[PDB]
Formats: sequence, structure tokens, C-alpha cells
Amino acid sequence: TMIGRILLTVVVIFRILIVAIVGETVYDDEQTMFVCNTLQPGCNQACYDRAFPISHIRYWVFQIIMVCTPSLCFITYSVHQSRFYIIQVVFRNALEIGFLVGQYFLYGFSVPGLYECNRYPCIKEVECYVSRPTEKTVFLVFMFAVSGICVVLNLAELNHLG
Amino acid sequence: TMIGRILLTVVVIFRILIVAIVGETVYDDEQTMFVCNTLQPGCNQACYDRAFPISHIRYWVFQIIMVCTPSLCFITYSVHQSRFYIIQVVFRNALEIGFLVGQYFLYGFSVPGLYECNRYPCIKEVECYVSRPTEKTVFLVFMFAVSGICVVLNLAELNHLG
Amino acid sequence: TMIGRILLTVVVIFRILIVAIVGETVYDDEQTMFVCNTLQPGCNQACYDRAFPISHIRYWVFQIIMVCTPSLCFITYSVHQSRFYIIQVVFRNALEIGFLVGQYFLYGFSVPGLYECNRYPCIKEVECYVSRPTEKTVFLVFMFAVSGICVVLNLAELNHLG
Amino acid sequence: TMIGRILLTVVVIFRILIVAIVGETVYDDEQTMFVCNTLQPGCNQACYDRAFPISHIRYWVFQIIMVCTPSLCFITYSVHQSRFYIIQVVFRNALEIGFLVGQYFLYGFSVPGLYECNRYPCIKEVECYVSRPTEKTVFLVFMFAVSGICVVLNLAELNHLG
Amino acid sequence: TMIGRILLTVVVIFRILIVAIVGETVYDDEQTMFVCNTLQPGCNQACYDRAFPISHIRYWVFQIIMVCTPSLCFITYSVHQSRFYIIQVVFRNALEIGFLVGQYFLYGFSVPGLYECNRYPCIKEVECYVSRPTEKTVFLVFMFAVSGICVVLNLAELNHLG
Amino acid sequence: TMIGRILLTVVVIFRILIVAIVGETVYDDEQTMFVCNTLQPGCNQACYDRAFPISHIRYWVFQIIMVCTPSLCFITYSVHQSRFYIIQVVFRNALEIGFLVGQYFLYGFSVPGLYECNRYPCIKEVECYVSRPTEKTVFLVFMFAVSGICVVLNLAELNHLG
Amino acid sequence: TMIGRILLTVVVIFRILIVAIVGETVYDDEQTMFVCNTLQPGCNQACYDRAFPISHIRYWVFQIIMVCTPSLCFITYSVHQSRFYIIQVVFRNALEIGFLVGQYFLYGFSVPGLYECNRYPCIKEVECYVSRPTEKTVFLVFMFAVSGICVVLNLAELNHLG
Amino acid sequence: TMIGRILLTVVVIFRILIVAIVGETVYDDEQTMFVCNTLQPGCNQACYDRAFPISHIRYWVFQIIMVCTPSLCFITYSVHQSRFYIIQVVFRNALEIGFLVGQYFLYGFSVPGLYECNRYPCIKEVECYVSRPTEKTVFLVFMFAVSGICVVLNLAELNHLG
Amino acid sequence: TMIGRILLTVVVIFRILIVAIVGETVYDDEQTMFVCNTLQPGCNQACYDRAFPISHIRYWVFQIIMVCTPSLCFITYSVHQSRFYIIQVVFRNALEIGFLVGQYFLYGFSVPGLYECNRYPCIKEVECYVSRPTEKTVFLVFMFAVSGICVVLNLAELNHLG
Amino acid sequence: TMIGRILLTVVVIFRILIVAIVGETVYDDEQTMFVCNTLQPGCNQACYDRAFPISHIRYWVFQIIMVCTPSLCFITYSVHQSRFYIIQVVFRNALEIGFLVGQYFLYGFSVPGLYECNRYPCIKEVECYVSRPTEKTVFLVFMFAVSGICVVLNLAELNHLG
Amino acid sequence: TMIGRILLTVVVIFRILIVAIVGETVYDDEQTMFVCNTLQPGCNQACYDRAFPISHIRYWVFQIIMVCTPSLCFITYSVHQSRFYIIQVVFRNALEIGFLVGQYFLYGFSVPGLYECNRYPCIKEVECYVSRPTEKTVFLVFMFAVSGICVVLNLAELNHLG
Amino acid sequence: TMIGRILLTVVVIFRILIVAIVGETVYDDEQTMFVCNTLQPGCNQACYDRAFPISHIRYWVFQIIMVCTPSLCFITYSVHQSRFYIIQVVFRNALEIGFLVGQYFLYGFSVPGLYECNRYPCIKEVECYVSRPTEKTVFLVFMFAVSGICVVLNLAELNHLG
Repeated sequence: TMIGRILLTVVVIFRILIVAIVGETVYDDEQTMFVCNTLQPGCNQACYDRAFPISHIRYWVFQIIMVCTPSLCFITYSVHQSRFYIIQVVFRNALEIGFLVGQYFLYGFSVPGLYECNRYPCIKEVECYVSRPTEKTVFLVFMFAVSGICVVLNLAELNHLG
Repeated sequence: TMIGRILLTVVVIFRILIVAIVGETVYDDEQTMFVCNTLQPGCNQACYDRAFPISHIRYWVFQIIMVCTPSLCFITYSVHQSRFYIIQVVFRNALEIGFLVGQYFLYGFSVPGLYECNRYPCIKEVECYVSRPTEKTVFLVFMFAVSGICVVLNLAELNHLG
Repeated sequence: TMIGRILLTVVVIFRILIVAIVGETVYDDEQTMFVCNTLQPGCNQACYDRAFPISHIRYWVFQIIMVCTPSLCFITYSVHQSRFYIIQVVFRNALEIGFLVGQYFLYGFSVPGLYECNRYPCIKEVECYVSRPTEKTVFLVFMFAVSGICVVLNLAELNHLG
Repeated sequence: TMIGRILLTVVVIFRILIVAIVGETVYDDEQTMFVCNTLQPGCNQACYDRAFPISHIRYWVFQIIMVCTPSLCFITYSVHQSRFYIIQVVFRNALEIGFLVGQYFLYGFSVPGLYECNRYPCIKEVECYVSRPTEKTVFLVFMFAVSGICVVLNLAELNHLG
Repeated sequence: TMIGRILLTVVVIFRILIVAIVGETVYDDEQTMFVCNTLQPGCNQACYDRAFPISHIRYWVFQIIMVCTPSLCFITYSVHQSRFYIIQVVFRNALEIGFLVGQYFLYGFSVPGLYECNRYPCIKEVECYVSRPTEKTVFLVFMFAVSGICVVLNLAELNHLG
Repeated sequence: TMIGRILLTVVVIFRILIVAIVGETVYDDEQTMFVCNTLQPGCNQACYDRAFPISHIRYWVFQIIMVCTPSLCFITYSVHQSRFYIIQVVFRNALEIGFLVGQYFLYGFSVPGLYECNRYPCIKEVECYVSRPTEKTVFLVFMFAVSGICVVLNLAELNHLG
Repeated sequence: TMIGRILLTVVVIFRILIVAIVGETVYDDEQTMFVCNTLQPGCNQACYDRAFPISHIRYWVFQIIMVCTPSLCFITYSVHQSRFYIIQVVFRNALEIGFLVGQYFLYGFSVPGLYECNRYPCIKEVECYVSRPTEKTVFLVFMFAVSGICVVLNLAELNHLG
Repeated sequence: TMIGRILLTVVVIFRILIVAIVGETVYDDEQTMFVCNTLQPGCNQACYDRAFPISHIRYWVFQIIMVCTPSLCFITYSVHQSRFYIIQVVFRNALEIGFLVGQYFLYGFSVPGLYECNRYPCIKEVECYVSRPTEKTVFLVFMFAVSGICVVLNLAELNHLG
Repeated sequence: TMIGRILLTVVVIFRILIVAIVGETVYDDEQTMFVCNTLQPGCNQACYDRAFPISHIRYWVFQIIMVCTPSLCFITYSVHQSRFYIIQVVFRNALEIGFLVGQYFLYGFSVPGLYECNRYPCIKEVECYVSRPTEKTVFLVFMFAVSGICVVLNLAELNHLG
Repeated sequence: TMIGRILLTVVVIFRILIVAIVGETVYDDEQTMFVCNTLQPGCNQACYDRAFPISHIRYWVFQIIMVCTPSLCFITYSVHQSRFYIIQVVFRNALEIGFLVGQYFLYGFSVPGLYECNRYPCIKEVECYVSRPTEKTVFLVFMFAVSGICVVLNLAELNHLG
Repeated sequence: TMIGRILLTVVVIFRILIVAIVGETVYDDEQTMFVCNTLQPGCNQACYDRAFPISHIRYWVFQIIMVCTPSLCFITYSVHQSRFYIIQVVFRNALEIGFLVGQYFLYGFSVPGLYECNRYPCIKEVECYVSRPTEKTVFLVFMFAVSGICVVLNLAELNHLG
Repeated sequence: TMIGRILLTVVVIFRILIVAIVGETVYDDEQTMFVCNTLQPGCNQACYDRAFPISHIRYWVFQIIMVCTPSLCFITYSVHQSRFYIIQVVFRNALEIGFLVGQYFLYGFSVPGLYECNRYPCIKEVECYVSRPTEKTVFLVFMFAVSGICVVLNLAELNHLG
């Protein structure tokens, strides 16, 4: 139970570093290199918006910021100065399970190279083509693995205290 | 009444972080990906200007900066060194209610994908198409929720002292 | 007379923050989205240069830097270490009135959406179209209001000492 | 055995500096200057994705971050406060050998100027042309040499203690 | 003679701030908005290179860095620890007069809007058009004025000691 | 022999500052403004790669970093704590002579405005045109002069101790 | 009544010559120089078809051919060989009055330079521009005048016989 | 029965004149003004070929030539020189009924303005737009009416002789 | 008076031949090579229509046909078969004087190379450029000379009979 | 045997009329509407030349002219004036069988819509698309049928005389 | 003197045939393939007009028609029916010498491939390129030779009669 | 010797028909489909002019017209009315041998698909691509064969008379 805290801290810092340093530049050209086979003005905008409603990197930044709020609350309380420890552990567990489930329900496990679109002003159905699908799939899988590790560790400690 | 201060501080910091880190890059391509169905030079400029007079991110930065002025005044006074506390609380309450009302009156609750324009030099009425409407709607709703929380908390403390 | 100093310091810091954080990005696309109805090479350059000789943001940065020089002089003198206080107050007053008058004479109170140009190599008179006129007008008015407040406060203190 | 530690530290810092300062800007135009001889929409995307599944710089950043985790664990343990030293040395050795082998299996020793592509929606086989192949080959060879040096040094110390 | 040092320090800092904060962004589009009336490939490159051999901002950065070297030498000497003071004053005077003369001989007092070019591969003489000439002329004049002030002050002190 | 160390330190810092602040922005448009007279897809890539195998700025950054390694080794040794001084001086001398010779053999003393290319897929020989040749020639000459000064000084001290 | 036949024959031949020699080349560019202010594919086709359902020259050729059929019938009868004369005169009168009335109801008296179109796939209403409107108006008026003359003459002879 | 021959001859000559003089120029731009909403090379060719397999004017020329062959045979026989009259009348009747039926089965009674296409290399279904549909519909109806008249007359004479 | 008839016949035939053989091909590209300096759709059509309301060649064909009508009337009368001779001579004289006067009032004596246009949808005044002005001026002058000769001859004969 | 000559003459005239009146305008756009999926200059020319070495209409005109030479020889002989009749019949038979066989060996029975090309300067194999394949197939089949009829008739008469 | 008339008639007919059959199609693309190195609208029109004021083929048609007028006069006289023969011979001689001299003074003996133009709206001097110069030079020389032959023959006969 | 005249007449008429009916339309697109791999304005004109100085069809028309002049002379002589027969036969023989030799020396026996050009304004050597080379080669060979036949026949008759 001693090493579990050390590894939780290391996993958290590793995740923050990976997201902060490289993720902002895989997605930089997401819409500029999205293209559809069509001559209709406005079809690219509608089809990109329907294929990618919220970008992965925004979701990950939001999750990272939201999973650090109980610590800030505890720190502010202690600065003003055991039950608080229990409650914040419970809240962190709940938040991390919710975020992992939401990731699975929003994105799945892969990013395909083709997309079929039928939104106005596009006439009937059109075919569109995605940028960098393999790298984005790799990123998806890596983030899922890290978040799973964190969930396991927090449940470990929750059950250790009981 | 003890936790209310802690949560107000946490909400303020959370809002600042969310605005500072991600909001500058959803709106980056706002005008470059705005397009209208027309062959008239200058119509895109006029229609973009009429559809989006002040961008959301400018309004939010201004609001964030303006709601922190009473604290700076109090700090400068104390550095030079109860009535001041009362007055600054009143002013903060008023400013935050004004900004929330102004947000509601300026933008509403959604960003549509189509816009109908009838400004010179456009001939009669033309149709234009917006970039990333869903993400911008999500951002709008999130910011409204946070500001509502802050209003509630400040009224709480105002009525607590009385 | 006590609060006047506090509010002058707060106004100065507020102005610096507003100029530094957001103003660099309203004007970023000033020339790339300026367009004229013409087929003559070189007409866009001449008409943009005649319409906007010095950009607003350059003038504001220069003014902000120049109104802080008497303080730097006083600080350097004191570091090396009442008449100096008097003289620097006088100089600050003069500089701020000069800059406000110059702003009024250079730009006025609005930025129009159309511009009429008659400069070589343009044949006769041509019509050109501006980017983001409403936001720029709002910025103009806000900056004028802040500078007026600062002028009033400095005259207040000048007349207080006498 | 005294100098070996000094040179390991120097090699690590040298590698970090080289990757951090210059590598982000050789690869900046990787996809914008990739071009294929074709008139089919979407062929450039598919052929670029098949030729470069994971960019070199992403792999190198990931490797650099992952080879510094045992040190962070040891530091966190000591902050909380010989077997740990042994175990972390073993783990570092294993990680660095794995990463070097993976580099060899993923990329080889050269980047060619031409690429032959046969992925949908491209009709039959098409020819594509790469940007900056010589500089990228030089970078590949340099990184392999540095990582080899590091492997040798860590095996040296492992066998020194035994 | 007391105030002369204070004003020299203030002028130096003012010049550094003006060059560092704004000058990098007037010249950003220098070549992208340079255009010539021609259909010959390569003529724009040759004519831009002949019209602007060294950009103003490079010259000013170089001058600013080179006029601060005697101070660094004196500081390093004193850290290791009157004749040195004399010699460094002489050297600074010489360097600043040389740089002002070189500026006058390289650029003059204005930037014109048209340029006439006769370099290969351009056929006979062609006409080209410059970006932002008025702002660049204003910058030229301002920098000349500041450097003149600095020259006057340094000669003042040189003759004061004698 | 006293001043020689001071001037060596000043030259090193001057070189680092010049390379770090301005050199990254002369070369920014190196490939985007390279153009050849041809209609063949892929010829620009091959001819640019053959004309500029390694960019000047990469070579200079690498050289600057590599000539500071003996100092880092000596510092790490002393932190752990005359022969080391001797050896590191010898190594620095050798490295700086090698880098100067390599510069001369790689680039020479000028950058021409035209380039003649005969690489596949270009048909026979084609003519291409370079961006900013004069500024790049000036930079080449300046860097050679500085490195020569450094070589002279290090040989001076080597022969002083003997 | 003697000259009436001579002038009828001369008018008929004059009309045939004018239609046959020049009319085919005023209308040659009717659709190639028709243009609408729009970016929608297919709008030009629909708007041209709605503005000009049957071209003038087709109608005039058809009318000219149809008003010569009674003569051909009479000639064929006589070749095979007073009541027939009467009947054919009646039929010619009726046909020429019908054709003049139809011309008035189909085309009117002018061809305007602008046209307002609201047909699918055009979005809302668009503005289109016509080629050579003045010449076509002149042709319309001339043809109406000639046909009126012919009607008058044929009624003259009809009433002469009775 | 006397006039029937005269009117048959007149109808035949009228049809020949109408087809020969004007029909070649309604269809002249048939493929050059056919356009589809797509970016796929080769789709316009396939969709035009599927929409219009044999052009109307070719069919009409062929029919006109083929319905005059029995007369040529009879003329050649008589030049070499009642049963032949009978047989040629029968054959003409059969040929004209066959051609009218074939017209009805090939083309129908209208030409629509839109066409829906699903032929390779077009992806799924695309929409295409036709040139001059109303004029072509008018021509179709006129030709059907004339051919009906001719059929009626030939049956009349066939039944007259019996 | 004998030769006058011979020369009138020769002049008439010469004029007909010159108009019929070459004039149709100087004017063929009249609108396709007409160009204006503008980006407004529809401006070329309006400005061409205002500059050239009726083309020269149409006017000349009409005049040639109309001056031969009295001869056709006289021929038809004589075929059916001195006062008629007198009347037709008078009518021919009147028609030829009217046509010459109309030519002078419609076109003048030259065709300029530039045209200044101020018709909707053109914004203010624009400059347009004409095709083949010198050849058209030569043609104008030649036709005026020939028509003058014909007028003189017909007046000669009119006064000869009296 | 009497009717055989009449039908041979009718078939010959029918074939000449069909070829002369319509065939020149199906093939008019043969190369202008031929397109290949490629960016290589010169590939369209080579692939069109390899797909269609001799156009159908040229072959048919040549055949028609060459099968009428024996008649011209016989006519010229008789004008100068039974064995000649025999010889010319034999020659006509041979020529018509040769031309039919050559048609079968050159073109076959269909024109496909796609063509696969591998000629320099095209890189590897490319796909090209044909204009009006169905109409051209119909024309091929019709011409084969007519020529077969003619062959049968000429063999008939040859065997009739013996 | 007998053969001279025969050869004059043959030369005249040969010249007419050569001009009528082929000359109309060398000059067909005269302005469409004329191109200048410039970006100025309207420069091509002015430079083409200045380089080719009257096209060769127009001059040759005019000359051919004008040298046949004396024959028409003589024919008309004889139809109405030695001195006339004399006078018409004199006139033909004069006309043919005048036309040959005018050709020499208008065009010379060659058509160059380059043209240097300095007409408004072209800026300074521009270079333009001609279509088919060699064929046009050959045509010039051939026409001069034929006209010389005709002049010689007519002088021959003039001096023969005396 | 009887049939030789008949076959000469037939060959002459056959050649005239083949040249007149089809040859004008193989060469119609000769320059419009000529293309070179270059970006230099004016290079296509110079290279086309150097590759094809005189077009085949012009040479063939000229030859056909010139080989019929002796017949016209003989006809004109006889109309005015054995040695003349002899002389004209000799002249025809000479002319036909000269024209065949000139054809061989001007064009050879094939038309290649590629052409290598080195004429100003083209830089060094460029590659260009020809239209319809195979058809043009076939035409060349056919014309050579026919002219050879004619030469043989005329020599036959020349030697027959002696």
C-alpha cells in the first residue's frame, strides 16, 4: 500500500506531461486537411461538425483539470486551518470512473479513415476523408490504458482503508 | 458558511484556467472558415461582422478581469495601511449579476449553423455557414452554469452577513 | 484624496492588462482581410496604407510605455540616493493630456466599413472593405473612456497639492 | 567507473536539449509539402498516413519521458523517507534496450525520397514525393548513435556492480 | 551632470523596450506582401533582395546587442576582482557614432512606395510595390532621434571628465 | 592573459545571443519561397533537398551545444568532489578547430541566387531561384569571423600554459 | 389594288432576306454570355431556361415557313391539273393574324438587361444579366412593324374581292 | 382523295425543312453545358452517356432518310423501264408506324431538367443538370404531331385503294 | 451621262463584294475581346452594350438590302406587264441621303481604344479597352467615301433628267 | 436478278448519305472530351493516340471513295470509245471483302468507356475515360450490317453471271 | 506576244486560287495566340493593334478585287453596245504598280518573332511574342514574287502596243 | 499506253478528293493541342514554329494547284485558236519530280511524338509533345505512294512518245 501512492503520483504526472507537450500538435490541422468529394459550398463545415462534435484534446484537458479539484479544496481548507480525506477520496473515485465511461461512450476504440455524411446543404450522401487516423487511434488507446491504471489504483486504496 | 468561501475560490480558479488554456483555440479560425454563397466582393466581411459583433472570448476575458478589481483595491489599501469589506462584497455581487444578464441578452443559449444576411454590398438576402457551432454551444452553456454558481454563492454570503 | 491614488493605480494596471492580453489579436488579420474591387496589381497596398497609416495597437503600446517614464526616473534617482515628485507629476499630466488629444485628432470615434480610395496605381476612385469595424469601434471608445478617467484623476491630485 | 556516471548525465542532457530545441521544426511541414501525382480527392491523406504512421518526433519525446520514470519514483520514495537502486537500474536498462530495438524495427536507417502507394481511394499504384529526406536521415542516425552510447554505459555500470 | 546618467539609462531602456515589443510585427509580412507587375518566375525574389538587402530590425537588434558589450566586460572584470571606466566610455562613444553614421548611409530618411528593378531574370525594367511604407518611415525617424539623443549624452559625459 | 578569458566569455555569450534571437527567422521561409521553372510535380522537393542538405541554423545550434560539453563535465565532477582542466582545454580546442574546418568544407563563403538542378523527376536540367541570398551570405561571413576569433583565443591560452 | 400585290411580294422577300442573313448571329452567344451572381452549380441553366423558353429566331423561322404553305399547296394542285384561291387567301390571313398575336403575347416590346430568378437549385432569388438587349429590342420592333404591314395588305385584298 | 396526296407532299417537305434548318443548333451545346455536382474525373462523361444514349436529331435524320427509300427504288425501276405501287405503299406505311412507335418507346413526351446518376466512376448517386429542356420538349411534341398526321394520311390512301 | 450609269453599277457591285467577303470577320471577336478593369459580375455586358448598341456590319447589311428595293419593285412590275422610272430614282436618292446622314450621326469618323463606363452594376466609373480600333476606323472611312460617291452620281442623273 | 441491281444502287446511295450528313459531328469532340486521371503533362496526348490510331470516320470515307474507282475507270473508257465489265465486277468484289475484313480486324464490335494506358510519359498505368461510347458502338454495328448486305449482293451477281 | 496574254490569265487565276483557298486559315488564330509578358489588363489589345494595324489577308483581298474593276467596266460597256482598251490597260498598269509599292512600304520582307511595345496602358516597354512567323514570311515573299511577274507582263504588253 | 491515260486521270482525281475532303480536319488542332513542360511565356510559340515551319496540308494544296497549270495554259491556247503538247508534258514531268523530291527533303517518312527544343525564350532545352502523330505518319506515307505512281505513269508516256 506504500508504493501505490507513489505510482499514482507518477502516473498522474506522466499523463499531464504527455497531454501538455505533444497532444496540441497532432490535432492542429484537423479541419484544414478534412476534405469531401463535392462542389457544394458549406458541405465541408457541416460534415466536419457532425463527424467531430468535441475534439479529443478538449475533453482530455477538461478531464485533467476536473480530477484535481478535490486536492485544491483540501489544500485550501488545510491552509485555513480525516473525514475530509475520506470524502475527497470517494469523490475522486467517482469522477474518474465517470470520465472513463464517458470516454468509452463518446469515442470508442478507433478513428476510421472514411466518413459518410448526409447533412444539409449536402445533397444526399457524400464521402469525406480524415487526417492522421492511425496516430489518433494510438493516442486513444494509450489514454484509455492510463486512465484504467488510475481507476485500479484508486479503488485499491479505497478498499485498503474500507 | 465556512465551505462557501473555499468553493468560491475553487470555482474562480477553475473558470480562469478553462478560459485561459483552451478557449483561445476554438475561435482561432472564426473568420477564415466563414463562407457565403455569393460572387460579390466584400459580402463575407459585412455578413461576418453583422453575425458576430463581439466574439465570446473577448467578452469572457473582459468579465474575468473586471470581476477581480475590488480585490486589487482592497489589497492596495491594506498594503498602504470592515466597511471596505462590506462595500467590495456589494460591488462584486452587482458586477457579477450585471455580467450574467448581459451575457444572456447578447448571445442567448445556442449558436446556429446557418445565417441569413441582407447587408450592403450583398444583393438582397444571402445564406452563410458557420464553423464549429456545436462546440461553441457547449462552451456557452458551461460558462453560463459556472457564472450562475458564482452568483448563488456571493448572494449566500451577502445574506449571511446581512 | 486617499482613494484617488488607489484608483489611479488600479486604472493603470487594468489598462495595461486589457491592452497586453487581447488587443494583439483583433488586429492580427488587418491587411490579409482588406480587399478592394479592382484588377490592378498594387492597388490594395496603396489603399490600405492610405486608410491605416499607423495601427491603433502600436499607438496604444507607445503611449502606455511613454506614460511610465517619470516613475522610472524617480525610481532610479531614489535608488542612487519632494521637488522631483512635483516635477514628475506635472510631466505625467502634460503627457497624458497630449496623448488623449492626439488620439482624438488621429482617429476620431468610429471605424467605417467602406473606404473610398484614389491613390496611384488605382484608376480613378475605387471602393474597399474593412475587417471587424464594430469591435474596433468598441475598443476605441473604451480606450478613450479609460484615458479620460486617468486625466481627471491626475488633475485632481495636481489641484489637491496646488 | 567514476567518469561513467558523469558522461551518462551529460549524454542524457545533450539528447534532451537536441530533441527539445530543433527537432520540432524539421517536421513542421511534413504533410503540407507531401504531394502525389494524381487528381483523386483523398489520395494524399491515405498515402501520407500509410507512409508515416507515427512521426519520429512523437516517438522520441515519448521515449525520453519514459526513460526518466524510475528516477522520479526513487525521488518520491526518498522524499517520503540500496535494493531500490538495483531495481531501478535494472528497469532503466530494460527500457532503453527495448526502445532502441523498437526504433530499429519501426524506421530502419534511411528515409527515401519516393514512395509507392496503393491504398483506396487511389486507383492502382501512384508515386508520391517526400520533404527533406536527407536531414531526416541524418537525425535518425544521430539519435541511434546517442542511444547506443547510453545502452553501453548502463550495461557498463550494471556489470560493474554485478 | 547628475541627471545625465539617469536620462541615459532611461533612454537605453526605452529603446530596448520599443524594439523588443513592437518592431518584430511591422516587418513580419515584408516579403509576402511584396508584389511586382510581371509573369516571369523568380523576378519577385531578385527584386525584393535588391530592394531590401538587410532588414531594419536585424540591424537594430545587432546594434542594441553590440552597444552593451563594454558594460559586460567591466562587470566580468569587477566580479573577478578607473582606467577601465575611461576606456569603456571611449569605446561606447565610438561604437554609437559608428552605428548612427552607418544607419544614415544604409537607409536614409524615407521608405518609398514604388521600386524600379532591372535584375535578371526580370526582362528590362519592372515596377514593384512595397508594404507599409509610412509606418516604416515613422520607425526610421524615431530610431534616428533616440540614437542622436544617446550620442549627445555620451559626448556630454566624455567632455565632462575630459 | 588576464583579459583573454574575459573576452572569450564575452564572445561566447555574444555568439549565443545572436544565434538564439534572430537566426530562427531569416530561414523560416526557406522552402516556401524556393521556386523552379517547371511543370513537373515533385521537382521542387528534389531540387531544394539537393541544394540545401543541412540548413545553416541546425549546424550552428549543434556546434554551439557541442562546444559547451567539457564545461558541463568539469562542473559535474567538481560538484561530486588541474589535469582535468588541461584535458578539457585540449578537447575544446580540437572541437572548435574541427567545427570551423567543417563549416568551410560544407558551405564556403557565399550563397548564390541561381541553382542548376538535374535530379529525378526533373527532366534534364532546370533553373531554380533562392530566397534572401545576401542576408544569408552576411550571416555566413559574420559567423566565420566570430569562430576564428574564438579559435585564436583558445590557442593563445593553450600556448600560454604550454 | 395592282400595286398591293407587288408590295406584298417585296415585303415577303425583304423579311426572308433579313431573317436569313443576319439574325442567326446576334443570338449565337445567347447562353455563353448569360451570367448570374452565384456559386451554386446548375443555377445558370435553370435561370436561362426560365428567362428564354423559346428563342426569337426559332419562332421567326417557324412563322416564315408556315406562312408559305398555302402557296405550295396551290402550286402542287395546279401542277397536277378560283375557289382554291379564295380559300388559300382566307387561310393566309388567319395564319398571319394568329402569328402576330402570338408574338405580342409571348415577347412584348422590349428585352430588359436584368432578370430576377427564383428556380431550384438557386437559393432564394438571384440576379442575372443579359447579352445584347438593345439590338434584340430593335430586332423585335422591326419584325413587328413588317408583320403589321403584311397583315394590312392581306386584309386590303380580302376586302377588295369580298 | 385528291387533296390527300397534295397534303402528304406538303407535310413531308415541311418536316424536312424544319429538321434541316433549325434542329442542328438547339442540340449543338448538349454536352458542353451538361454539368454534375461532383469532383470525380470522368463522372460527367458516364452520366451524359447514360442520360442521352442516342440524340434526338440523329434519330430524326435517320428516320427521314429511311422513309424515302421506296420512292428511290420505284424511280430507279421506272428509269430502267401497278403492283410496285401497291408494295411500296405497304412498305411506307409499315416503316412510318414502326418509327413512330420506336420514338414513343425511346423518348416519351418530356425532357426533365434534373437527372439522377449512379454509374461508375461516380460515388453513389449524383445529381446532374440539363440544358434547354423546354425547347427540346416542344420539339419532341411537334415532331410527334407531324408524324401522326403522316400516318393518318397514308392509312387513308391505303384504305381508299383497298 | 453615259459613263455615269456604268460607274454607278460598278460602285454598287464593289461595295456589295467588300461588305460580303471580309466585313463578317473583323467584327467576329467584338465582345469576346472586350475587357474592363473590374471584379464585378455583369459589368462587361452593360458596358459593351452601352459602347456598341448596333454593330457597324448590321447597319451596313441593312442599308445595302434597303437601297435595292425600288429595283425589285420595278422588275416585278415590268414582269407583270417612264413615270415609274422617275419615282424610283427619286426614292433611291432619298434613301441614300438618309442612310449617309444616319451613319454620320450614329458613328462619326473614328473608333477610340478606351471607353469610360458608368452603368449599373458597375460601381462609379470604370475603364474598358476595345479590340481592333484602327482597322474599324479604316473600314468606317472607306464606307463613307463609297456612299458619298454613290450620292453624287445619283444626284448627277436626277439633275440630268430634271 | 433484276431487283438486285436496284437494291445495290439504293444501298450505296443510302450509305453515302448517312456517312456524309451525320458522321462528321459525332466524332467532332473526340479528343477535347478525352480525359485521364493524372497530373503529368503530355499523358493525354499519348494515351489518346494509342487508344484511337485512326478514327472511324476517316476509314469510312476512304473506303467509300475507293469502292467507286472501277466505275470511274469504266466511265472514262466508255467516254473515250464486256470483258471490262467482268474485270471491274471482280475488282469491286475483292475490294469490298478486303475492306470488311479490315474493319473487323481494326475495330471489332464495341467501344468501351474505360481505357488502361501505359505509355511514356505516363507513370506506370493510368485510367482514361471515353466520350459517347454507345452512339459510336451503334454506328459501328450499322456500318457492318450495310457492308455485309453489299458483299452479299455483289457475290449474288458474280455467281449469276459465272 | 501571243503567250504573254495566256500567262497573264494563268497567273491571275493562280493568285486568286491561292488567296481564296488557304490564306484565310493561317491568320485565323492571329490575336488568340498573341501573348505579352505582363499582368496589366488591356496591354495585349493595345500591343496587338500597334503591331498589326491591317492584316495581310485583308490587304490582299482588297487588292485582288480592285485590280479587276477595269475589266468589269469594259464588259458592261460592251454589253450595252479600241480607245477603251488602251485606257483600261493604262489604268490596270498604274493600279498594280501602286499596290506593289504600297505592299513594300507597309510590310517589308519579314515577320519577326518578338515585338517591343510601349503603348498605354502598358508600363514602360514590354515584350510580346508572335504566332507562326515563318509561314507568314513565306506567304509575303510568294505574293511579292507573283505581283512582280504580273507587273512585268503588263508593262510588256503596254510597250508592245506603244 | 491506252489505259495509262485513264489511270493517270483517275489517280489525279482520287488525290484531289482525298486532300480536299478529309485533310483539312486532321490538322485543325495542330497548335491548340501542342504543349511543352515549362512555365515560360512564349516558349510554346517558338517551339511549335521551329518544329513545324510549313504545315503538310499547305504544301499539298500548293503542289496540287501547281501541277495543273500546263493544262490551263494549253486550254487557253486552244480556246484562242503538237509542239505545245510535248512541251507541257515535259514541264509536268519536271514539276512532279521536283515536288516529290522536295517532300522527301522537307518531311521524311515519320512524325515523332516527342520534340526537343532549345529556342529563345526557352531556357536551355525543353521537351514538347505532339498531337496525332500516327495518323499524320499514315497520311505522309499514302501521299508519297500516290505521287510515286503519278511519276511512274508520266515517265511511261514520255518514253512512249520519245
